[PDB]
Amino acid sequence: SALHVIGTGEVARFVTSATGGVVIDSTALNYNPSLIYRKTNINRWSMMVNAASETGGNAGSNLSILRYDDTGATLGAAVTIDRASGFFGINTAAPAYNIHVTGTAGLSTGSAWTVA
Amino acid sequence: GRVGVGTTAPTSALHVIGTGEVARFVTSATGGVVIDSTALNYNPSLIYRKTNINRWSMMVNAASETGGNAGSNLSILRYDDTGATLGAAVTIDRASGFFGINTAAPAYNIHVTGTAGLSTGSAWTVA
Amino acid sequence: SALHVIGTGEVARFVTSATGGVVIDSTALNYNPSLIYRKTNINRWSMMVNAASETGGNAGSNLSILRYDDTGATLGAAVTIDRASGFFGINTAAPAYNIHVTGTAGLSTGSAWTVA
Repeated sequence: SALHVIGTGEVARFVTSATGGVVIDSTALNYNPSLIYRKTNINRWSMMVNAASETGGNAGSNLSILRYDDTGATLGAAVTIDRASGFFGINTAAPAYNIHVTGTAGLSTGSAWTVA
Repeated sequence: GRVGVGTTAPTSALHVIGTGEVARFVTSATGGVVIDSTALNYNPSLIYRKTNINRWSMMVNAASETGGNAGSNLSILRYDDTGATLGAAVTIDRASGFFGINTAAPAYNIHVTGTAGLSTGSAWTVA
Repeated sequence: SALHVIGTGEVARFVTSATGGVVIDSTALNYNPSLIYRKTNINRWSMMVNAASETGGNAGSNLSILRYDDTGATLGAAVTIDRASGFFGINTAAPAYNIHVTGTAGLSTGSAWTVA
């Protein structure tokens, strides 16, 4: 690639004296900046800002964590956080509550939330 | 100075431009990339931008390290259309591991400020 | 450290002209690619693909957010996302529900999930 670093353990270190470290940017709103984790150069997970249309009011460009199968093919977004609302979706592409889960929910201490 | 890779006009200490796989860091043991800071009050950050405007960041904050693993908590921040912070969508407390959603100071293993939706029912299953 | 960058501000910017960005890769299935956050070069947090073995059917290599103590020693996995199922664990390295929490749960608005 443009930059290819090889090492053992600590491959690269980016040191900030303020707020910074690694910026991942794209040249257009339709291109998704991504941090991609691979093993033996096969996709396993990524965290990226997706291409959901930026329609105003801070909508679009939501944060997604994608999982990939053993061959590197997408299995979908396990987490989607919407930028306009902050709503946190688990197995839910369109979260509609501050936490929104599609499927089952397990809690080791009881069946209810504590009113905080 | 500044080092550009693919740009003759770099704007940070290192500035790399590519198409698709811009940079690949390969480790021959468990490991990878480190984001570090020169002092405890400086915040190592992973920042995502589009067209060089902030959108999201995952960073270690400057909550003070007062002992017993206090301070330096993780936060996932969202940013508005102009690139200004909208706040921490997620805050994870380092000392306790408590996971806050829209909650700056989580006090439960999961702590949500706002609403909660579950497709299958209104109760958690006791695990 | 093969590459060591220090800056005021952003430190390092990686710009993609298509969907893509930064790849953290390993040379073997048992070498875990990691993004490690340090202060003064002491571990504080990481996001990494974990050591669960890839035994087939997308098992193993789950995504973890780890928290470290003030000396840099591992304190725990705050979050683990299962690759084969997408299940989201909080304080649970082997989640068995779409959201699985070990410990307590607090909700500011009430005791129940809304049925979505």
